[PDB]
Amino acid sequence: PSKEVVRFPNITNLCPFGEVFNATTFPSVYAWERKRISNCVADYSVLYNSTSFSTFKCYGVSATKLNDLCFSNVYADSFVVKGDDVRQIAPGQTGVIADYNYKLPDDFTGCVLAWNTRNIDATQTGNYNYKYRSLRHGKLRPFERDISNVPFSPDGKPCTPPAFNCYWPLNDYGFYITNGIGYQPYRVVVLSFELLNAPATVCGPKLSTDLIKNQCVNFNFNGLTGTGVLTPSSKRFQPFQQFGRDVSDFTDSVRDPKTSEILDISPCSFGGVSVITPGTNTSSEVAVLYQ
Amino acid sequence: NSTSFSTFKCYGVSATKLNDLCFSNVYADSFVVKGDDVRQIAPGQTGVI
Amino acid sequence: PTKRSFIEDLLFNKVTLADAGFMKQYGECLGDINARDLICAQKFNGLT
Amino acid sequence: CLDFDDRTPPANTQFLSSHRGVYYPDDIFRSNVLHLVQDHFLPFDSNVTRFITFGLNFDNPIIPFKDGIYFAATEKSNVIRGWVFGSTMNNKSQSVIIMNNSTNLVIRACNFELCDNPFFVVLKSNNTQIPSYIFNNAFNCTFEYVSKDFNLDLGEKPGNFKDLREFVFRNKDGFLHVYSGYQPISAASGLPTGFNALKPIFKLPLGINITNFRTLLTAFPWGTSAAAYFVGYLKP
Amino acid sequence: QALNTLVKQLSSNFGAISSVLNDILSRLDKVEAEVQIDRLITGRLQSLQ
Ligand SMILES: *[C@@H]1O[C@H](CO)[C@@H](O[C@@H]2O[C@H](CO)[C@@H](O[C@@H]3O[C@H](CO)[C@@H](O)[C@H](O[C@H]4O[C@H](CO)[C@@H](O)[C@H](O)[C@@H]4O)[C@@H]3O)[C@H](O)[C@H]2NC(C)=O)[C@H](O)[C@H]1NC(C)=O
Ligand SMILES: *[C@@H]1O[C@H](CO)[C@@H](O[C@@H]2O[C@H](CO)[C@@H](O[C@@H]3O[C@H](CO)[C@@H](O)[C@H](O)[C@@H]3O)[C@H](O)[C@H]2NC(C)=O)[C@H](O)[C@H]1NC(C)=O
Ligand SMILES: *[C@@H]1O[C@H](CO)[C@@H](O[C@@H]2O[C@H](CO)[C@@H](O)[C@H](O)[C@H]2NC(C)=O)[C@H](O)[C@H]1NC(C)=O
Ligand SMILES: *[C@@H]1O[C@H](CO)[C@@H](O[C@@H]2O[C@H](CO)[C@@H](O)[C@H](O)[C@H]2NC(C)=O)[C@H](O)[C@H]1NC(C)=O
Ligand SMILES: *[C@@H]1O[C@H](CO)[C@@H](O[C@@H]2O[C@H](CO)[C@@H](O)[C@H](O)[C@H]2NC(C)=O)[C@H](O)[C@H]1NC(C)=O
Ligand SMILES: *[C@@H]1O[C@H](CO)[C@@H](O[C@@H]2O[C@H](CO)[C@@H](O)[C@H](O)[C@H]2NC(C)=O)[C@H](O)[C@H]1NC(C)=O
Ligand SMILES: CCCCC/C=C\C/C=C\CCCCCCCC(=O)O
Ligand SMILES: CCCCC/C=C\C/C=C\CCCCCCCC(=O)O
Ligand SMILES: *[C@@H]1O[C@H](CO)[C@@H](O)[C@H](O)[C@H]1NC(C)=O
Ligand SMILES: *[C@@H]1O[C@H](CO)[C@@H](O)[C@H](O)[C@H]1NC(C)=O
Ligand SMILES: *[C@@H]1O[C@H](CO)[C@@H](O)[C@H](O)[C@H]1NC(C)=O
Ligand SMILES: *[C@@H]1O[C@H](CO)[C@@H](O)[C@H](O)[C@H]1NC(C)=O
Repeated sequence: PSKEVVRFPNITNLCPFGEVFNATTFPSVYAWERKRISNCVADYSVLYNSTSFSTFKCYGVSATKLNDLCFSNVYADSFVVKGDDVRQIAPGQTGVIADYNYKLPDDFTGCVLAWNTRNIDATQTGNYNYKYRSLRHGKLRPFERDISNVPFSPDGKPCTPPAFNCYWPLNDYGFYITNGIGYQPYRVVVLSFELLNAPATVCGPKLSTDLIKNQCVNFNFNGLTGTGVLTPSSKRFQPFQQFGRDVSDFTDSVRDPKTSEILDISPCSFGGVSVITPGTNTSSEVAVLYQ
Repeated sequence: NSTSFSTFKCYGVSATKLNDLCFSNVYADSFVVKGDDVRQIAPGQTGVI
Repeated sequence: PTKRSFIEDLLFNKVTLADAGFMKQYGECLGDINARDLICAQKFNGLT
Repeated sequence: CLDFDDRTPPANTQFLSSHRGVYYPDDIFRSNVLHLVQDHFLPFDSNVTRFITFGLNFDNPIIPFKDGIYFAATEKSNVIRGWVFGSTMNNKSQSVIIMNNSTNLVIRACNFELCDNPFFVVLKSNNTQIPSYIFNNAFNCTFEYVSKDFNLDLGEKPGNFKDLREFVFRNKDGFLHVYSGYQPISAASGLPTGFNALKPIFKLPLGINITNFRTLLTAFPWGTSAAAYFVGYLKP
Repeated sequence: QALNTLVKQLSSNFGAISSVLNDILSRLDKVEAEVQIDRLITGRLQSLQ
């Protein structure tokens, strides 16, 4: 390989890092919200100056490769939990939060962030503005919500709250300043995305280059790396597909982010070569035969 | 409803499958340690505890 | 024209060989990709 | 606030599907290759429950939503104009409605006060749509989407069914995948025999335990025009 | 037929996340992707043998 053909879409707007991670109001766990993210230059370097994350651990992708990759269908959830309930936000966990409020899928391609907010979400008296469910029938399916407020009974019959075996399913988080690390507010933001499957409009700051054709080059198309020869194609791509595949799993056709135009990818090496030698003892000359 | 566990992590079984499985020969130990010595209770660790 | 007799030509005509041309150049496997020739797919993976 | 006093028993006629109802699995271009996939598909030659209007049968009932449904509607006139998806269909559980009211397309999801009898009134005198009532309040909201403007012909047609529009709905991981497809057809019965591939059209990010579904019908005033829609359940 | 089968056997996940490389190497770092690369190498070597 000789050159680089890094090519990224036409994104010129910084991602919203103040609307999220710096929202004035954050929802409760039992009623969380979702936001769609698109047309972003995802550079988390801007968060180095303002926010410090106590726990930043996530799955499906390497942390160091977040600057070169390109994600699609990015969504951000947000809620507030206590210190001891911040470990329940993870694939394959049990607890009040992970069963009746917010359950993560077993397979998960995304990133989870959380930081401590005591100076904002606590007072000398009780806060009592954040609620969570502790009584429910069954368990929630991954990425689902339940905002209904109806009296709960073990038998299941509808009943009035003063009756026996009849409680309200929502309790109040009591946040005080004079509390330990546990029972302290923790704002949690969960990001989920899919990469290298669908056309993307959001990823980090990688400077695109010009197109090099009919030459062994190291291309980078929306995070997809590799070495090959780019050639004009004739295939017609439907507006909902970006990559192509062969009878053996390998990308042969990639739509150009900029200048949509379908390009063919072929291996650089091709052919065969044999060496004919009279014998090392006799001479060191050889004859090469290319098939 | 009553107790909140700061650390609930364990081995040999999945947490989500604890409602369907049936265990035998169950024993419970109990002691009190400090904050820095709570990480030493795990298979393959070194320390005073 | 051929150096074979009539019977040998008939025998050679019956067998439908895969016709490995023994010279499949890079130009042939880089163009006309819509045909999806099996041989061009094998030589790309080091099978000759 | 509206209801129907005159009632007609549902037909609930069962028919067969001629190996139709497939959709594109993933967003990857593949040509000249036979691909084997394993997902929730409509079984070949399976029962389909048909509901028919214009025979004094304004059905609009609730249909269970188990592992997704295959909605194929044949109609020469726009009588079916959307659906409503919910768990209990009351104002105690969130429900998502999709209505094809003219000049846009509306998707909204909120704690809706269902009127127990969805309505869409248009008079045949001037072929003009007049306001109707599907719900009475909205309460808590969590989605919203308004599409671009278009006008669909409300003029009644005397001919047989002219177009077939089939959809596939599936709820997985909090996403409601919608696939759409359309093909011309000229017949008056059962479901046209043939083959058609459904393309992805929507992926709605709403977290709802979708278990019941109900269609939205259009009535020409008690009584309406001819329109039949088939419901087929998918299985792994 | 043997050569065609060997060609079409290149799209099998031998216990890895994906059957196509330059995808494992693009989403995972050096240490994590090595396991999947070794799995793919083992499977393809078995096919060749
Ligand atoms: C989304 O909505 C769905 C659909 O409504 C809902 O799933 C289940 O709905 C069904 C139908 O209402 C309920 O299943 C049964 O309901 C009755 C009333 O309680 C009873 O037959 C059963 O309850 C008893 O079951 C056992 C006795 O055999 C005992 O455990 C006990 O006595 C129970 O009372 C049975 O539940 C059902 O209530 C719900 N589901 C659950 C988990 O309760 C579902 O809740 C919603 N889905 C999600 C993912 O949130
Ligand atoms: C879903 O809708 C329900 C019903 O409207 C919401 O519950 C109601 O929320 C309001 C505030 O939006 C509450 O009013 C306030 O409540 C307390 C005193 O109870 C106090 O802060 C104020 O004086 C004010 O009255 C209201 O009480 C509450 N309940 C009812 C029965 O109306 C609920 O918040 C909504 N959920 C979401 C997630 O939006
Ligand atoms: C992304 O931006 C590039 C900037 O070059 C666009 O390429 C230009 O497109 C215009 C028409 O929009 C042409 O007149 C120019 O000749 C193009 N310039 C080059 C250097 O190719 C490209 O079209 C944009 N892509 C999208 C999808 O908006
Ligand atoms: C719908 O499927 C049901 C399955 O029960 C069919 O109803 C009966 O099926 C049994 C079992 O094969 C037959 O012995 C009966 O004769 C069926 N009843 C009738 C009235 O046909 C039903 O036929 C299917 N609907 C179709 C094929 O349209
Ligand atoms: C949910 O819907 C029910 C049923 O329509 C509403 O119940 C009504 O309550 C009002 C007083 O708030 C009564 O005057 C009506 O007669 C009731 N309607 C019926 C049909 O019984 C209930 O209020 C709704 N909940 C809301 C809007 O929060
Ligand atoms: C179809 O639904 C849309 C969305 O609700 C309606 O368009 C809105 O109409 C209201 C009337 O008060 C306006 O305030 C909004 O600005 C409109 N939204 C737009 C233009 O995006 C539309 O009127 C409905 N069609 C009918 C009732 O015939
Ligand atoms: C003392 C009886 C022991 C019985 C042993 C058999 C099963 C026990 C398994 C689990 C019990 C504790 C589960 C953890 C609860 C977590 C609650 C939270 O994280 O908030
Ligand atoms: C400065 C000399 C370094 C020598 C390096 C060679 C070996 C060192 C290995 C371990 C030293 C520290 C062990 C940790 C002690 C834990 C005590 C506790 O957890 O309570
Ligand atoms: C973030 O929030 C702080 C207060 O917590 C505010 O002072 C600051 O301006 C915000 N930064 C942004 C919006 O970039
Ligand atoms: C970074 O934070 C400092 C204060 O710590 C502030 O003066 C400076 O303007 C900030 N820079 C940016 C680029 O936000
Ligand atoms: C749960 O705890 C609440 C107080 O938080 C108490 O009123 C209630 O009785 C408890 N319920 C059970 C079943 O222990
Ligand atoms: C058509 O008839 C309707 C219903 O009476 C009326 O509202 C409308 O003004 C008439 N004219 C047009 C041009 O729609």
